[PDB]
Amino acid sequence: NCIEQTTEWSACSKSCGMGLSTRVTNRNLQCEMVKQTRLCMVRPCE
Amino acid sequence: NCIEQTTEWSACSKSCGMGLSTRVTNRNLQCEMVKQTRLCMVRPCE
Ligand SMILES: [Cl-]
Ligand SMILES: [Cl-]
Ligand SMILES: [Cl-]
Ligand SMILES: [Cl-]
Ligand SMILES: [Cl-]
Ligand SMILES: [Cl-]
Ligand code: NA
Ligand code: NA
Ligand code: NA
Repeated sequence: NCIEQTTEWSACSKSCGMGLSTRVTNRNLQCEMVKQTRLCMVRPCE
Repeated sequence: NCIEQTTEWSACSKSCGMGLSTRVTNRNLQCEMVKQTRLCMVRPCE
């Protein structure tokens, strides 16, 4: 069967500049785990 | 010297189910080309 699984969006992968925030989810018709990523920036690098 | 460049979102990497669509952009403080990715679904699979 299918049991829903979605993680929280991660902290930004980099402490300065552009990094990624990542989660995983099976919220799709095949109920398979996939990754999602979004750009993030905590602060600019000096 | 920075010339803005953002490509078109690509066709979905898979013909059914969850695939990925990608583009590249330098819209960031370093003016560096970075990839962006998004889940896509053309149609459900069998
Ligand atoms: Cl569930
Ligand atoms: Cl979250
Ligand atoms: Cl993004
Ligand atoms: Cl586009
Ligand atoms: Cl996505
Ligand atoms: Cl599907
Ligand atoms: Na749940
Ligand atoms: Na959850
Ligand atoms: Na992404």
